[PDB]
Amino acid sequence: DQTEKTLKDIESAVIDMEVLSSTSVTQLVRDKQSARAYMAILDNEEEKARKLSVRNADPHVVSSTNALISRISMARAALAKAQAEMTSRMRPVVIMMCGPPGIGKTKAAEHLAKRLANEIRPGGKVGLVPREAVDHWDGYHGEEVMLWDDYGMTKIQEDCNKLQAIADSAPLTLNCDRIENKGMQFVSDAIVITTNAPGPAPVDFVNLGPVCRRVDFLVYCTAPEVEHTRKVSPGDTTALKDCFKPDFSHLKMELAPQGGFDNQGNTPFGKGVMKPTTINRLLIQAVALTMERQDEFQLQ
Amino acid sequence: DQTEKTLKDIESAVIDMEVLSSTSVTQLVRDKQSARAYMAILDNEEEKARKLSVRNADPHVVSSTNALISRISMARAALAKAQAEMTSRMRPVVIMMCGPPGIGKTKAAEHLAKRLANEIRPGGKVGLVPREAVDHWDGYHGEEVMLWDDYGMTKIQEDCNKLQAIADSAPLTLNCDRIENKGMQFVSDAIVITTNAPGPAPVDFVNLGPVCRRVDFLVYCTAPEVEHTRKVSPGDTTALKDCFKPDFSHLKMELAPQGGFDNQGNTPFGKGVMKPTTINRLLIQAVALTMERQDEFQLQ
Amino acid sequence: DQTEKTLKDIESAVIDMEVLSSTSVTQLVRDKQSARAYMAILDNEEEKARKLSVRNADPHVVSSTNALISRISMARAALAKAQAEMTSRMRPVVIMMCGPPGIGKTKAAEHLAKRLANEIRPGGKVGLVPREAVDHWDGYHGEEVMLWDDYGMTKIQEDCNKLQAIADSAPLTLNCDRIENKGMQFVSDAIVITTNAPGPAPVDFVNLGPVCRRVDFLVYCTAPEVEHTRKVSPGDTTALKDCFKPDFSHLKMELAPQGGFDNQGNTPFGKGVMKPTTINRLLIQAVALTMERQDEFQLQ
Amino acid sequence: DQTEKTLKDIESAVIDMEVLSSTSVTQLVRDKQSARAYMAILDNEEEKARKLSVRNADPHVVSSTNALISRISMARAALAKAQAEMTSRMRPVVIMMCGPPGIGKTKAAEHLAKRLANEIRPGGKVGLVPREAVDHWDGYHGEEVMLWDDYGMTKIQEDCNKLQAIADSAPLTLNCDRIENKGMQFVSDAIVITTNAPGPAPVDFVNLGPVCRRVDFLVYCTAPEVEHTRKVSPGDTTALKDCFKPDFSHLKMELAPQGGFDNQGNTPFGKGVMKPTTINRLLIQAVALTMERQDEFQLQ
Amino acid sequence: DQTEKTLKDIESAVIDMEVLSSTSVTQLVRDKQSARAYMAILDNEEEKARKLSVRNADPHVVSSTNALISRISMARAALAKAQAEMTSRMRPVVIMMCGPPGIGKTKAAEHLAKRLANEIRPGGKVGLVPREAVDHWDGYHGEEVMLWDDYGMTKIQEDCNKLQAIADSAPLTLNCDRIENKGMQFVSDAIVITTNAPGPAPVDFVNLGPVCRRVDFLVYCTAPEVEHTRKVSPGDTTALKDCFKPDFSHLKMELAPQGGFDNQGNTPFGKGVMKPTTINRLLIQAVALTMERQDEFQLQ
Amino acid sequence: DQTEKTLKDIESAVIDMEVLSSTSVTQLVRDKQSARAYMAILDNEEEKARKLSVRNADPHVVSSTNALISRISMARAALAKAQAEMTSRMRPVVIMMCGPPGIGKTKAAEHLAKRLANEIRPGGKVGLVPREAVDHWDGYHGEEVMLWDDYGMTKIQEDCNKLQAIADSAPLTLNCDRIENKGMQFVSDAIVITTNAPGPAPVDFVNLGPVCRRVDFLVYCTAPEVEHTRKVSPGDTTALKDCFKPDFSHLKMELAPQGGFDNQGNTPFGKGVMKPTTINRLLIQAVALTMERQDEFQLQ
Ligand SMILES: Nc1ncnc2c1ncn2[C@@H]1O[C@H](COP(=O)(O)OP(=O)(O)OP(O)(O)=S)[C@@H](O)[C@H]1O
Ligand SMILES: Nc1ncnc2c1ncn2[C@@H]1O[C@H](COP(=O)(O)OP(=O)(O)OP(O)(O)=S)[C@@H](O)[C@H]1O
Ligand SMILES: Nc1ncnc2c1ncn2[C@@H]1O[C@H](COP(=O)(O)OP(=O)(O)OP(O)(O)=S)[C@@H](O)[C@H]1O
Ligand SMILES: Nc1ncnc2c1ncn2[C@@H]1O[C@H](COP(=O)(O)OP(=O)(O)OP(O)(O)=S)[C@@H](O)[C@H]1O
Ligand SMILES: Nc1ncnc2c1ncn2[C@@H]1O[C@H](COP(=O)(O)OP(=O)(O)OP(O)(O)=S)[C@@H](O)[C@H]1O
Ligand SMILES: Nc1ncnc2c1ncn2[C@@H]1O[C@H](COP(=O)(O)OP(=O)(O)OP(O)(O)=S)[C@@H](O)[C@H]1O
Ligand SMILES: [Mg+2]
Ligand SMILES: [Mg+2]
Ligand SMILES: [Mg+2]
Ligand SMILES: [Mg+2]
Ligand SMILES: [Mg+2]
Ligand SMILES: [Mg+2]
Repeated sequence: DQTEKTLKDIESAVIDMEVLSSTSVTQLVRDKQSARAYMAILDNEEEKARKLSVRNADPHVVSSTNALISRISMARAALAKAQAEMTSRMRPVVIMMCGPPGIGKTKAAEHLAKRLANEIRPGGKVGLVPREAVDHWDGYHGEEVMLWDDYGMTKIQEDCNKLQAIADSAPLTLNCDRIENKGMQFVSDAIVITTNAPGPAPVDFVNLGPVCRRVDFLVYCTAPEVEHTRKVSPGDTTALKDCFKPDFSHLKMELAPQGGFDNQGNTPFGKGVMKPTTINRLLIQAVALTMERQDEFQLQ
Repeated sequence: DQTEKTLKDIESAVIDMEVLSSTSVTQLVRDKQSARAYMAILDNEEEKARKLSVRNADPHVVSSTNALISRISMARAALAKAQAEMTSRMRPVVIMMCGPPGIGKTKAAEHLAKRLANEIRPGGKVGLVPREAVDHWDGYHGEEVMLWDDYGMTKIQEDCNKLQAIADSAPLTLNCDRIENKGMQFVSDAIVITTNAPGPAPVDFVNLGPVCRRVDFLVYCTAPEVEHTRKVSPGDTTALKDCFKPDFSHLKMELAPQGGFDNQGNTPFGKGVMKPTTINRLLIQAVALTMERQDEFQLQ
Repeated sequence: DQTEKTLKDIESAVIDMEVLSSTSVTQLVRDKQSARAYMAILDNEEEKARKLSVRNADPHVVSSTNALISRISMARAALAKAQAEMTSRMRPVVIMMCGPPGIGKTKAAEHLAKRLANEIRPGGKVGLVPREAVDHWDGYHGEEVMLWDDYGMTKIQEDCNKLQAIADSAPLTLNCDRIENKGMQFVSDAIVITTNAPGPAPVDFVNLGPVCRRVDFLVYCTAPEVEHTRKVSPGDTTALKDCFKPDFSHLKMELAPQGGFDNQGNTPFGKGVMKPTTINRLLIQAVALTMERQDEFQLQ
Repeated sequence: DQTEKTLKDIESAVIDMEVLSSTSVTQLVRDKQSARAYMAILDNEEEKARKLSVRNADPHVVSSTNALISRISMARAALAKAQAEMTSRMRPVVIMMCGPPGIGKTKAAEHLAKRLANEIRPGGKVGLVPREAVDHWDGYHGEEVMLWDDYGMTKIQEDCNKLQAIADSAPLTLNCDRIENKGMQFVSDAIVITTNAPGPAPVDFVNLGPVCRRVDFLVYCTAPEVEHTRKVSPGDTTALKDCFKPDFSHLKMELAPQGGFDNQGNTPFGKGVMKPTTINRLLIQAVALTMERQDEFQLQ
Repeated sequence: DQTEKTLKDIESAVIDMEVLSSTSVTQLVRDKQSARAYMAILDNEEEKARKLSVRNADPHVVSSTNALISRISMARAALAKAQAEMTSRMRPVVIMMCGPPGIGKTKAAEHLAKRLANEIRPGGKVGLVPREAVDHWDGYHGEEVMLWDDYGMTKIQEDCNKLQAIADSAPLTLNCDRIENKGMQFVSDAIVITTNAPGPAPVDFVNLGPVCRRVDFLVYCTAPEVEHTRKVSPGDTTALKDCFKPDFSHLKMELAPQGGFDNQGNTPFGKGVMKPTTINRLLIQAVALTMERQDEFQLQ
Repeated sequence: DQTEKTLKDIESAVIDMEVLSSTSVTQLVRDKQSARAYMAILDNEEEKARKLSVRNADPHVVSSTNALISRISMARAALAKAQAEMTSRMRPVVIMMCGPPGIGKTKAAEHLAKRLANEIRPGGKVGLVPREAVDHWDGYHGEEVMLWDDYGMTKIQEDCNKLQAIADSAPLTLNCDRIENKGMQFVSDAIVITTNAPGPAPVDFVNLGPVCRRVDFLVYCTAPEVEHTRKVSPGDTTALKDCFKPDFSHLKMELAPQGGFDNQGNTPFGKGVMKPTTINRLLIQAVALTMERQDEFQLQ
């Protein structure tokens, strides 16, 4: 087997990456894309050494693989420790879609999320925001984008509290149950949310302003053809199946002023104007805002 | 020796599974039948290796078997990881039977669940939905079909919340008390439910629309001969014992318009009509809908 | 010597048992008596193996016994898995005794439960139902008969919920507080209940019909001599102790039509008549019904 | 060395005792004295074996000693299981002292409890019932006698329910919070209650008769001398000291009819007569009743 | 053989630290800056030893490094023991910023915390206070400044209890979950807090006075231009963002009397007056107070 | 071999200690000072053994050190068993201080605690009692004096329960998390408590008298000059500092009647008179009382 040459190559890779990491850890952690790439490369080298050890029974290969796993673990631990000491995080981009039941919010949100995660980085991931009745985050791995379906189904005050905690630039600790997950932090870039409620928070809620100002895009949706069909021919499934289109052109979307809390233009401070929009335009605006915030956080 | 022959066979099988996983993973997880076959093959190879190891004590044999077990576990973990990060799931098929007490709903539900599980896949398995007194999902193993009896017995609103959560195409994390089951999800293909309440949810409930649209087949059951005999010959066990047939002829079934909530054909949006049905026709329709949805999920 | 032949016999027993299990696991689990007998034989084998291992001291016997107990545990685990995969259980036989205070319902119920447990299976056990202030089932082990000493004392509607849950053929999950007890279900064959209330449920309760149909035998008890003795000469302990009898002749028993809720013969659907009865006749009838149900559940 | 010979001796005793447990499980679990002595000897043997193990240095003797320890552990577990499988328990002897404040019934109750505990078994323990504030029983240790001070106090419905639960011959399970405390029985033999209430339960309580029948000795206590001293010489400490006596002769006690609930001799069924008594007659009668019940249960 | 020479130098440094520690543990404990520098040097040396051990593979270097780290751990444990027995600590300096939402409290607080952490020590760190949903302090590493964002968002009274416990000179033990972190204490020097509430505690609170006196600098903030722009042009993101400045000139700050609880000058024991302040005046005053307290504690 | 001679001398000293303890178990277990001195001597022997092991590690020397540490462990286990088997242990002296907020109670309490610990024994330690947020005692080391601050801040009921449990003369077992700590006894001579609430318990507490009787010294504090200044100059911090003297002469201390619950002299048994006191006078009286209590416990 060509074990010696691959071992030498991975040795060179790990040593050069070790020195590179040791150089400027502070700027590296403030550079999100570079750090993510470095972690991915470390994982690739680790799994490659693991499989190389697995397929060979030579004790020398096993010892070398153990040494390389030791080195890679040390580097990953040092970088993770530097990242935990940070005192700020980027402010995530939050999109919240409100509309009647059965019109297509969930599948549109899935499309938006995948497009965004691809745009931020090739190989980006989508994660799940645990909902009420689950109080820990042990399924979380720090993905680029997060999905939150049925926000406000029941217990909307707790939904507001979670949203205020995570939609911010101040660091945050997350409750976990497993021993090795204690002391985890929320470091995702974007959040997409679907709800049936009339807004982010109730109009009599104490923290109305704090939660409303944290939503970057607040979209209100309808679908006239779906609703008309369901109204005139109840129980007919083929017609309704015909009312939906593969480019989401059945959804009619309006956008509210940044910081609003209903579909009439009211914000906690003044009155603005609603404006029509589509799903491509929303994707373009969201991508632009994400890149802008990323650049300004790098320059911070 | 036959032992080394079986060892070579299982080595070839694990090599085939490894190369299949390495080639493509997203297309494999998007193909539910192929992924399940993959899992079955890996489980059978693991069990055969374990029993063969137990039947002997040769150091070389145990070493080879432990290495093979490690490789099998690695492949299984990789597939599990790929499935955990899916952004969508197939929408389950949900049947809810309402009717007066004592007439035979639970038996019909078990018949339907067995046949459905076998038709979806040879060796289907049916599982249990925890009821309102149990708040954790330990004891769920990703079953093809799930059975849920006494829906709305005391706490119909928590049952409504649970049903809305699980019946969807949005991935979901379940609450479990063991550490090793932490952050697991719901991946079932159908749910069969029996009820004594007038419908899926109260007419004054807030999430009436969201809950009703998620019910695929709403069946209303009666049994006139049984009710007559237990009315005119109370306390007589034998006359009542004689009113049940081994093919469910005693049950008389009506089907409501998809999205309704009562006997008279009312829906949240319109006013449709009822339709007489039988248990076998209902089964054929459920199989047809399950196949349609599975093909669409594989394509999308 | 004795150890060699004993371990050879144990090996033969375990191998033939493994063959039988592999052959007809499903038949066994559907055949209650055979499954119970095989489980008891496995318990005997494990106990004998551990005793023999402890008695002697040398590597050969200890290693052989360890392997044997491991294989026995694997067989028991596979059988338990198959038993947990079932879609149905046998409907338990339920007896409820209602009468005025201080006449001897508890002693009679213990007599009945002991006789029933002995008849269902030589060496059967009797367990306890967590009454009302304990919400967990961590003492439950899967006994033949269950004893419910007070029912409806302080919260009768919660008692009705629990009785509806456990008196069924649908598989059930039990709430437990220990880690190793998570995902436990109810498999007992008979339930004897003593009460101080008018009937199984309040007359205006909402689930009267569901809970009253599930009581096989509803007995109303009295003791005219005891009541006369304590009404004419209050405070006399000697006369009271004189009143009772070792053969339970002091109790007079009436039987209501099945599905009734009071002692006037009323049922939720009709109106029957009351019958006289005794403890021995009750025991004979209950054994007959239990064997009938066991045979019919097995023959499927 | 000598460690051989001694081992033989001690181990023989172990197995010897095992024999008298194997053939007499019913008797040992029936009578508390024999089982208590058996446990005492078993733990003495375990301590002796630990001492020998720490003293000894031969691998063979420590192997034998740990084998003996395992044998002791399994025997103790068997005894515990047989005890936990009981379908009945001995009925407690319950004394209730009804009297106004500032007469000295708490010290009298402690004296009675101590003498009873010594009589029932030498060097017995005395425990405290949870004080209507903790709903769990974590401190409980199965004491011979239980003392309940200030029964009632505006929370007498819950106290009535608790007394009905514990004063019985049916097995009971207690609510706890610790993992190892789950599923705990009740095993005490006598209860002494002191209260200011006018009886065991309110005259309108639903469970009046059931609660009244379980009280063995209901004694109404009065101290005319102390109340006279308070009337004549308020704030006089020397007179306060003078009124009390070391022999409790200052307490005037009326014994109520068996099963009564009032100081006028009223009973839920008839009318009786109050009698005069004292501390020593009460203690003698309690001891006699306890011995009667204990032997009756032992032979059954 | 430079590795041996550097290892000998490290050993000499370890011996120097060992002899230094024995000088006076009590005074070194009293001197916080010296203790922090000593621990920093110790951990840096140990990390260097471990890294150079990882670089090499010969037994000699690893053995020498194990001995050196054993000495290092001995010293670290001795100093930890000395530091754990103290009966007093120093009072942290507490800054609390109160103002309307969205004006820049969190970013100003981050600025202040960074500057103050560097001012206290060259290279000091900032850490995160656990919030109401997280229950354990496993992310705490004894950092020199602490951040607390969103104080009193949901449960203000629990926040008051926590702040009263941590702002004090009495030693405090912190709840945690990992075993090795059982029994660690709070040792930070400064705390920076932001809130939307109108003061440290609600006026009707039982512990108003105890909590108010523990806050050293209470600042009330307002940004009139930001409020004007967001009121006149609701939804104009660029116009609003043009109002924020890199020198925090947009935010106007008034300092309240030591011990006050609102912005009208009121104190629990009287009424004072408000004064104007800025970022740099706050920073200089906080540094002066911190240095004063550190010196006074040193002398004590 | 000087190492062998030193090890033999240490072993002979250990054996002498064992024989002295065995022949004088009662005195060692009773006299607190004797037990502390014995523990310190054993700790010194352990330190010498560890130093000897560092000096040499020959296999014979290793075995000798193993035997020495085994002897020391035997001594520790014997002492622990004797103390656990002890019927009772000396009860501590409680000094509770109450007063307005921010007058200097914590610093005075620390001063008094240090002085007491030094008086009772040279090099006497001081410990911190866990507060409400912590429920485990893993940081307890059997200190001479315990210090408790902010008693009754949030959990006055649970604080009262802990005060009743802790001052009792019966043996008490402490909760702990780590496996070794499990089985931890409480042994300490004095408890100094600083409070903001009036009196040890509220006037309506059912166990008011029982918890008051556990308090030996009850001090009420007032600092009239500090209060007047902070009333007249709310914001002047230097003026506030001017009022505190390094001899604690700014405090005014009153002492309440034995058993009292408030500062007006009222007692459960009547009423009394307050007295002036000072910190040194209180210290001398407390030392006298603790010495008398220890003497009477030892003499028996
Ligand atoms: N783009 C689409 N292509 C095909 N079918 C669609 C599409 N969008 C919606 N549907 C159909 O409409 C159903 C509604 O799906 P969802 O997107 O979950 O609706 P919804 O708006 O989330 O409803 P709520 O508010 O959660 S009750 C789907 O299950 C499909 O049957
Ligand atoms: N197909 C059948 N064959 C034989 N007996 C039957 C059949 N269906 C019902 N029964 C009998 O009728 C009883 C009715 O029980 P279930 O089937 O559980 O009725 P149900 O509709 O679930 O009533 P509820 O709503 O749960 S009270 C059964 O327990 C059997 O004794
Ligand atoms: N078979 C019997 N032999 C001897 N004494 C008996 C017998 N049956 C009842 N007794 C006596 O009568 C009492 C009645 O006790 P229980 O059996 O508990 O009566 P009960 O019907 O359960 O009353 P409730 O409803 O539980 S308050 C017993 O405690 C005995 O003293
Ligand atoms: N025989 C006695 N010997 C010595 N002191 C006694 C005696 N009887 C009463 N006393 C005193 O009387 C006091 C009254 O206290 P308790 O005995 O608790 O009164 P009590 O009857 O319990 O009041 P209640 O009903 O619980 S409020 C005791 O604390 C003793 O000091
Ligand atoms: N100094 C600044 N430099 C640049 N942008 C700023 C600055 N201050 C505020 N902003 C912007 O305004 C937003 C206000 O954020 P925060 O500082 O978190 O406000 P806030 O005072 O904490 O509001 P609350 O109380 O948390 S609702 C920031 O997220 C930035 O987008
Ligand atoms: N002897 C002293 N010398 C110097 N400053 C003192 C002295 N006593 C008190 N002070 C100051 O006054 C403050 C009062 O704090 P504490 O000693 O904690 O008072 P306190 O009695 O504990 O108040 P509470 O009840 O905890 S709110 C201290 O933090 C010091 O700043
Ligand atoms: Mg949706
Ligand atoms: Mg049913
Ligand atoms: Mg009873
Ligand atoms: Mg009393
Ligand atoms: Mg903020
Ligand atoms: Mg204080």
